[PDB]
Amino acid sequence: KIEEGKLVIWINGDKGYNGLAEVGKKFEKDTGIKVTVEHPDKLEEKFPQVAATGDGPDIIFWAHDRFGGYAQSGLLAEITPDKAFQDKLYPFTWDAVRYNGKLIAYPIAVEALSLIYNKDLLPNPPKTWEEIPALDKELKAKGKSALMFNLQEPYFTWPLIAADGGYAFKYENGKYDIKDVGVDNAGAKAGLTFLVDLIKNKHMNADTDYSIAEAAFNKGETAMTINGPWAWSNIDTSKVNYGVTVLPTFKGQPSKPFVGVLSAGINAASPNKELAKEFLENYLLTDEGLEAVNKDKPLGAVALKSYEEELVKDPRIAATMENAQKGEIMPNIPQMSAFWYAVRTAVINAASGRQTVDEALKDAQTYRKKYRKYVRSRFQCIEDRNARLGESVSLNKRYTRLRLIKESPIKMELLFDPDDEHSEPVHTVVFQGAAGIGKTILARKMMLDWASGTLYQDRFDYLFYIHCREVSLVTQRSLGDLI
Amino acid sequence: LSTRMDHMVSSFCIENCHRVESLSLGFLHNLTSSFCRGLFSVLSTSQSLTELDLSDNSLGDPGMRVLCETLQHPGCNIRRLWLGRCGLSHECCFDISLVLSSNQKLVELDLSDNALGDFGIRLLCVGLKHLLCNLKKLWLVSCCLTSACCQDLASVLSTSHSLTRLYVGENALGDSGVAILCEKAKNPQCNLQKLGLVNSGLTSVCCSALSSVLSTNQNLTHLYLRGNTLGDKGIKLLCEGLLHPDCKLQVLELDNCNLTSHCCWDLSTLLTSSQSLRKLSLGNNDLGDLGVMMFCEVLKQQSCLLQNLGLSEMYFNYETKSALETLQEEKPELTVVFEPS
Amino acid sequence: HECCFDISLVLSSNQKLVELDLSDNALGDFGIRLLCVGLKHLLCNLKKLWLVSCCLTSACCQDLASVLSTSHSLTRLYVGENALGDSGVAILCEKAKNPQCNLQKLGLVNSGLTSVCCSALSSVLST
Ligand SMILES: C[C@H](CCC(=O)NCCC[N+](C)(C)CCCS(=O)(=O)[O-])[C@H]1CC[C@H]2[C@@H]3[C@H](O)C[C@@H]4C[C@H](O)CC[C@]4(C)[C@H]3C[C@H](O)[C@]12C
Ligand SMILES: Nc1ncnc2c1ncn2[C@@H]1O[C@H](COP(=O)(O)OP(=O)(O)O)[C@@H](O)[C@H]1O
Ligand SMILES: CCc1nn(CC(=O)Nc2ccncn2)c(=O)c2cc3sccc3n12
Repeated sequence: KIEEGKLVIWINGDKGYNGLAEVGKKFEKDTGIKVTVEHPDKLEEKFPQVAATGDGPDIIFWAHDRFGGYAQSGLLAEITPDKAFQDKLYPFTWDAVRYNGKLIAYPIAVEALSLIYNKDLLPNPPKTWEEIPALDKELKAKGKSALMFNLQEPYFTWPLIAADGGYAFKYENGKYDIKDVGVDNAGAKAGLTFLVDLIKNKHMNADTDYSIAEAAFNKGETAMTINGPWAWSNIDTSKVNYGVTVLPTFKGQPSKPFVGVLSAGINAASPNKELAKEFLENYLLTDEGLEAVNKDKPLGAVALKSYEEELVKDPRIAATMENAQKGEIMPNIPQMSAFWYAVRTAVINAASGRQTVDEALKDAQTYRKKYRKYVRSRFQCIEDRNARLGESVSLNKRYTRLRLIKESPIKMELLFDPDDEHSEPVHTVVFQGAAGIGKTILARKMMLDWASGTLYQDRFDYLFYIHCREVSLVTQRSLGDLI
Repeated sequence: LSTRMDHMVSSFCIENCHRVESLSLGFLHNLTSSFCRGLFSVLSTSQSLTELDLSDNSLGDPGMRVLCETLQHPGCNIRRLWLGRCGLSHECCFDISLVLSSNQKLVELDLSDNALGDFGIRLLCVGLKHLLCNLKKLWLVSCCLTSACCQDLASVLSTSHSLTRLYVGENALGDSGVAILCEKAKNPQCNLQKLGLVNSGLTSVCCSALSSVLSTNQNLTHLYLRGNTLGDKGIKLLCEGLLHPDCKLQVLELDNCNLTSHCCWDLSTLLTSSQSLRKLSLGNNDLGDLGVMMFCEVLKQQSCLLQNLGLSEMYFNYETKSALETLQEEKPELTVVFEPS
Repeated sequence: HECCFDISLVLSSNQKLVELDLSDNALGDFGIRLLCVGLKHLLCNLKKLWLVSCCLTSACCQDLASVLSTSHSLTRLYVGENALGDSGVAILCEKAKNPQCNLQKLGLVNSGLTSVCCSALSSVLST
């Protein structure tokens, strides 16, 4: 079902809906063709189904990242602006809507994570990330923190991680290189290492979430936090003299926040290609068109070159666009869902529980090896406790071979093997001897030799030591001795 | 059938039958003789018989010769012939080839678990490359084959207008072997649809050859590599092929393939990138307890995968099982995930 | 026997080969079965075939006999030093007796022949 004869627009209700409708109504009066604007809930879930049917809107207003998924499915029409139109919008936003070389949507507005600060505590924010530690120490003397932000959401840590040459997916010729991921290289490692060190130095905790960072800022406990324009509406109620600026540099480079570009896509099945194109190109993407939208709900930084100059009167918007210009276009490839997960489990665990070098190393700790090494280390000393005339390590190389016989001498290896024949293996082996004969020493040597890969390498994956001296008979427990 | 009495009784009833679609025989301690000849002579005239199953019984080469003669009958009409653990040797391949060269009704031939060594293949290929051979499905699983035989199988893949299903797993068709098959399977005109390189000892080295085929051959819909120690590097290379926009592979089976945590990134990429993949049977391998959590998270964004996601024969923690159960309930279009329980 | 397949291919297309000596090779009965494919094929102009001491048994005579029957060019057949006993000779004779058989020289030299098979040879000699 194609809605021929009319132009239909779907947009999130949290956007300048009434304004866009005004642009539509003006368009109608100027051209004679009516434009209908609707704002259904979860349009990002329903649009893909109607677009795949031919039903639904002609124009879709949403984030440019999701549009890449539609483009892969072929649910969006190609847009065909000339250079006369392409040069109207910022030169870096055209990549936001570029899928494998094709343009699939018109950039409308540009979001970025800017630095939000409290002029009452810090009228002069630092220009270098390295200065924050010192700032925090000075503020701590005053009882305030230099910087607090959400560290449980990688979206806000990225600006720093990518600062030293790190990147998500390489963007070379208009197409993202899916197999080339920049979260692993030195540029990312240096950034993350620095961030983790800031946590260890108690400038930031590891568990700050969105609500905590905002509450602390709006309360006056922190000099500054990091956020996007979407949150500005909740920063006025504090009546704090706040400002917005460009984030600090790292080793000479600017931070690189993910840049989220709002764009207007067109339905693949719609015949209203010239109609949708002219609507967006010569009416909406104008200073007057954007004012109609901004009038209802502020767009923050906008894709229009001329409109941003008009809005330069507000430094918050100027800072946002400056950050976006220096930032990284957030890739529109569906592989980002994997990326977001990959960083979510990177930053949180890197902050506490393992090192930043460990984090990227294929989860090399597969437990089996982790335990073997734990055992290898733990049993290097004959006692690994006090009482040795200075507590020096005796060194287990001092072990002198004890005689082992069956109730010819035998070896520690082949100990659990079947006897002469019958294919009958032994599960239980008992080592008997007088107290002081070396029962414990043999057991400790055995575990060390196993951990080092010199005994029972193929037969056992785990050895669990039960020290009968430590295990009581009356204490209730499950088989937690394994822990 | 046990004794001569059973042969004349079975012969009588089968001959006087006008609606038997499938016959399964099981010669017991009687062949390697003409003892069964009397019955095979009946099968030749049964116009309603489409499937003849002679698997898992001793049918010595001489017996296979008798059968082949009975399959050259103008009125044979047998479309499916199953010859599993029959104890056949390369000697019978000559007689099979003769049948393929004239019997235009035979479509599915299963020669698995016979000693049809490389030489035997060389002979079967004579029939397979011959016009009038309409064979579509061929199983050569566990036939004591080596890479040498791929030189002839590859020629069949290149010229056959009819062969679509080729299963050559459980053999020594290692890296060099598959590379030969790939070189010809690569051709856009190859009619190969299902490639059963199940357990051929394949390694990461040859995955570039499989990748090439996946990239170019748009007719290949099913690829089974389970049991090959492909490794993580192997998956990486295969993915490069699978991520190519022209790849049409629908089903990829990867059971124990000596996989580890690293490959999860490439598999995750595969899950969301390919528009063709429908089934990805990751099996008994150490995929990783965190690796699978990435799958859980990404398989929400309108993934095209609908079928088995594997993850069987793999131990997962509580939170992981919960996430997988949640996925199964939230996205019913994914038939079944298939956890261990 | 593995090479017999490739020999057969040559016989099927090489119209110049006249004399082929495959003596003292392990071209068992199966190998003969394959060579006979080429030998029974038109364009095969082979006139002399030596299969002396090739680990053959009487079973192979079923195919050699067919070659003798249909081959327009095979005149020399040497199959001695094999296990082509009485029953094998009888099989060959049943086709060699045909007035149209082109066999000129028959080398049943040392094949374990006995008095029993002599009637079969007698038939061939008479016809
Ligand atoms: C997206 C990249 C993969 C691509 C990559 O790493 N590409 C370049 C590497 C090779 N280079 C030679 C170019 C550089 C060497 C770095 S070196 O530091 O040696 O100089 C890899 C690298 C580290 C990977 C994570 C960890 O595994 C831990 C964990 C394992 C689980 O299962 C799945 C989840 C998780 C969080 C993983 C996600 C993802 O999978 C990451 C980010
Ligand atoms: N080479 C050795 N082999 C065994 N025991 C040794 C050796 N050298 C010193 N010892 C000492 O012998 C004692 C053996 O204690 P043991 O009777 O095995 O302990 P438990 O009663 O806990 O089994 C310890 O004091 C230990 O340090
Ligand atoms: C010197 C005493 C001693 N003797 N023996 C031998 C022994 O116990 N023989 C039998 C025989 C029959 N029944 C019981 N014991 C030890 O083994 C021994 C160990 C540890 S520690 C301190 C002295 C000691 N010790």
